[PDB]
Amino acid sequence: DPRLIWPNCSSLFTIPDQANCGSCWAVSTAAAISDRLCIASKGENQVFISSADILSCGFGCDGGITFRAWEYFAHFEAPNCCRPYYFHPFAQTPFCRRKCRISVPAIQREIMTKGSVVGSYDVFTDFSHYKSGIYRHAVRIIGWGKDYWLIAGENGYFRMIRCGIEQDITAGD
Amino acid sequence: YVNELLQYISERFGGIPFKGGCELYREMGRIEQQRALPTFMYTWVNVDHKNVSRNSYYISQPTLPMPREFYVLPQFAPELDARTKAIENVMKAFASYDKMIKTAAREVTQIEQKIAMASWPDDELRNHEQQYNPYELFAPSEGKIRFGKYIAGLVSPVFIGDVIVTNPAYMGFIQMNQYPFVNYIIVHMLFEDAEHLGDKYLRIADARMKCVDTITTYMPYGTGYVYVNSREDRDQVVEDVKQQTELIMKTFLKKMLSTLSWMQGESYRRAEKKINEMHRNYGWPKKLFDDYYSILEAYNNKTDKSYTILNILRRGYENRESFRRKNETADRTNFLESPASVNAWYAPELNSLTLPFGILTSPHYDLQFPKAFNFAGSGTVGGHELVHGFDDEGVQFDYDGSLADCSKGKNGFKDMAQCVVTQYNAQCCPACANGAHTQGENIADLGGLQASYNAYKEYIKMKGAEEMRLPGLEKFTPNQIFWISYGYSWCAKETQSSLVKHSPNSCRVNQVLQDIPSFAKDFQCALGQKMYPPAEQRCKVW
Amino acid sequence: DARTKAIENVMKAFASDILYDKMIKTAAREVTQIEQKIAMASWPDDELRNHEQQYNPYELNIRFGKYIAGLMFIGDVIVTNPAYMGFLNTLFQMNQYPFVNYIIVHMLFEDAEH
Repeated sequence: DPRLIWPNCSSLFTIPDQANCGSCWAVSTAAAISDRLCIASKGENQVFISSADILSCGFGCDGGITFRAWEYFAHFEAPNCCRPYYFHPFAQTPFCRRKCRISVPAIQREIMTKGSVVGSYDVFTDFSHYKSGIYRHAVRIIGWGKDYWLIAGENGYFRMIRCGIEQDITAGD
Repeated sequence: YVNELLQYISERFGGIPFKGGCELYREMGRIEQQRALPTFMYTWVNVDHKNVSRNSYYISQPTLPMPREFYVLPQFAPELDARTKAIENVMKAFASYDKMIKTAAREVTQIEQKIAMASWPDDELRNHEQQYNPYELFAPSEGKIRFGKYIAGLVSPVFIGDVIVTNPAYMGFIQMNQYPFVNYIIVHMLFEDAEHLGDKYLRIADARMKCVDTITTYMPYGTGYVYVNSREDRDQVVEDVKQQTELIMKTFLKKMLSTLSWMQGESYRRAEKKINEMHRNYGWPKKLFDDYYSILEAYNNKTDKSYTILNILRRGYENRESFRRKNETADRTNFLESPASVNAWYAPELNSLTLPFGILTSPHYDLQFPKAFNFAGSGTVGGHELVHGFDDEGVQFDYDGSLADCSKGKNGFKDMAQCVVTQYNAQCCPACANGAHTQGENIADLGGLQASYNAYKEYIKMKGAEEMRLPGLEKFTPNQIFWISYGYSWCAKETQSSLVKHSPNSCRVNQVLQDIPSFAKDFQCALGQKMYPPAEQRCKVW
Repeated sequence: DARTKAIENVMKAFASDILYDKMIKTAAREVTQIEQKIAMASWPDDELRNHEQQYNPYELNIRFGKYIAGLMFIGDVIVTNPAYMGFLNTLFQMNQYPFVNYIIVHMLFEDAEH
């Protein structure tokens, strides 16, 4: 678990903020980018970044591309952050607005070195039927346990055994 | 009690010199709720016009900085240059390129025109019956290109609740044209927040006076409560003015069908009743005097001397207060404005007659003064306003607040008004003041005063003793001094620049004095004189 | 309302020919308040002097159909009332019924004596 590894930061412990949106992968990519950025000084600079802003800045709520989101680099209506989500937790797509408003073995190895990352999948209805435990037949991975991988439903978390769940990740910076 | 902070505010868009297509409103809504700075909409929010049990939005055209749509008839616009200079901040703000700045100044005008030529000049803005257009984001989305995304600028909302685009004239609308907006908008924001800027630009504009007044329209009830529950015995003046007004309103009712001409039987009975079911309010709200509960009304307003942030905050409140009012239920004891402005008001949207303690005072009034006065002052203004609820505006809203065209009689009414029209139209003050425009308030000039006289008559006759000429001067009459006092209220040396920049006073006195021949007589002076006309003696509209 | 009365009376005198004796008494109010909209957005006169203004050009605002065909790479059609020629755009399959309702009654009203 990365929460026990680094308790300083409080980014991992989060959920989504978009009742009717199709940018789940984008929101997960922004959350995973903040988790990988926390490894820099072990969470010393544990701050959030425009997630929803950068997402819009697929067709927003009609497909996704984690890889593209990572290459693009180079909370629910929170006043703390400069830019926040646009979905008052059957919706419209938002435009750009840069105006601060006030190999499973190699995968686990890279996940233990860098940190959490995005995890593309088919996203079937079976997953929704699941509640807790080693569930089986987009989201981001957290860590591993006993063998299965963690993801974030079951109070945010939703672990699965190790439909292209471990298939679709790369890196960049 | 410089620029950087609000600079970030400005840099919340991008500025003039040298982008994906922004929801100009979102910018607006922000700027409104954060500064109370109306552009692309003045939007006051309250009681529905014609289904009232509720509240609503009145999204509407702005009210232009340059007073009057004067974006049509003479080219007397140097705001061009009250603009360049008052926008020269930048190359003193953060820069070092004028040609831009100029052309863009001309432009922030040229749009302005392209607005005024699409609002409704007041003449058309009588018959609210056609203002009223209930729409909900469903229908605008069908009507236009953003409303929804706007309204977040203004606490679970009532987006669905009946909103009204009073003026469904929105002229429907690019690089060199889009950002002209953001210019204009920012032109404006800074244009009336230069104060917080460095002491330099404030130039382009008494200490306690200006200050307390800013308050006097911002945290209204505060200063009110201070005044009232500070300096006088509420019970006393309130209990007087109760019966005083009541006298007026009464005899005013007596000015009814029985009195009146252009009216008719049932039109009477109704409008009569409109009075009958109509409300008072004096000084304090019904609240304001377990003495905190006012400090509940104005509760939220954080206090921290621990001014830039201050003002901005306080405006944030004044309006935020205005709108937390939105989603609760509609009353009919609305206190429009801060009970220290010396004027009544009567919001025919709902129906109400509130008068401010701040008027329960000098020349408008006093406790132990001759009654000629306490009818010419508090008395007058009482009536002076009350009239409205029979103007060609009052007719619209019923007794209870709705649209049923209360009264045919109309034709009579308008025709008779045309007398008033010409009257003001042929007697110039300066060297004019065309009448057709100000008709309405002009009529009330008469109505109120007419009543307040007829009352004072009645009252004094009931005793028959007050006459008792005045010590400072025997010469005058227990009666004349009435007119003298009324026409003393408006004693106002309007300096002449201000005169050329309601109606102009000297007119109001002279004219509306003509038309009450009762005067012409009771002031001893021969008739055939340029205060009193012959047989068409008086545009007897009351 | 005189305009009203006359409108309904035109389409009435029309109703002589059959080649529903009340609904006219609605179509009337329709086209009337249509007048009212047109006017209440159109431009009154005096303000028709800023030739400076009424010149903004447009070539090839939204709701348009060729419609030039119905008159007979064109130059820039110039539109003398951004205000007006917008206001049509906010005023547009049901529409056809009361909107064509108007153009008839108008065209009719043209040559009554004939």
